[PDB]
Amino acid sequence: PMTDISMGDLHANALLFLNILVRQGIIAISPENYAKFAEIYTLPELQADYWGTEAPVFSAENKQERLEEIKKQYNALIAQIKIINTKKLIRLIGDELVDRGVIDYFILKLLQALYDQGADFEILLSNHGIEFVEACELFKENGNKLVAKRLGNIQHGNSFHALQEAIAAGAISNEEVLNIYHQVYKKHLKIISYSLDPDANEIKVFSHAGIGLNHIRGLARKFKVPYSEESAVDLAKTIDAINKKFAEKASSGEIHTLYTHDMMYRGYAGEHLNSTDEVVAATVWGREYGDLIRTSKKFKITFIHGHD
Repeated sequence: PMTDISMGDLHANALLFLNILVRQGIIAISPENYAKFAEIYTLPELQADYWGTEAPVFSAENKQERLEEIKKQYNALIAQIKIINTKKLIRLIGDELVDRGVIDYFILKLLQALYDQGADFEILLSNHGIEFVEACELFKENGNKLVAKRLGNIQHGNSFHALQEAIAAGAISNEEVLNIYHQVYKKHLKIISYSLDPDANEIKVFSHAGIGLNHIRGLARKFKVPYSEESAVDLAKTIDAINKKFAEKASSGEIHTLYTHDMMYRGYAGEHLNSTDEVVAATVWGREYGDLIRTSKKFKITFIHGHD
């Protein structure tokens, strides 16, 4: 009923996420419940780098009790949030999980409420989000635990560490997290996305990091779909095909097969990722994939992405 919502990198800040959803007319929440939400979000016992590296709650003898009381009240607030706009599209440019914010549980519950009440949203694949994907996809492999040791070496994921510790303390269940992963999170994931104006032969391409047409061509090759750039409409059709193949990988629990960990170390380090098999790593890290192509004579394009 207005322009698409495009959110910057949230860094797992659930209150920032809430604020945008309220200010953009997606959700209604009372002022008193908003204040309760902000209070829970900034509880000293949940803040890392406050009295130690760890949030105080995780060194407390009664950590389970503390976390249970926070969790039940948090979920009571979620249950009082109403989605009031199901037509406005919400695009998350990424970093909604596994990042500097307090705990991934908070944004996971928000995503679940958005989905359950019919909001339209999409999540652009990021290096942070990919660690959550891998942890969930390899849950059984890792002995029924959410872990991602090698990916955790290249980025700070306080909010995911807090999730792991809360699960270890018995306050949050693997089954709840995994249900949200499979039922909510993974089917709203896109590698790249777009807004298309067919009459103007113009397209806006959205991605977590800086890419060009060369990345999209590499992705079409990686997923074995035809690449066409004969028009803005044709490029949109190509992007649809790329995301359809990606969703099949999401469904089979095989997103983690689209990269190797050496690609992610070199991605973090800032290197070129020019080999065809590295194109997913090159896209999420915004690294060189051959010559960067940002103009076509056959249509107008603007690229929209986050920064670092």
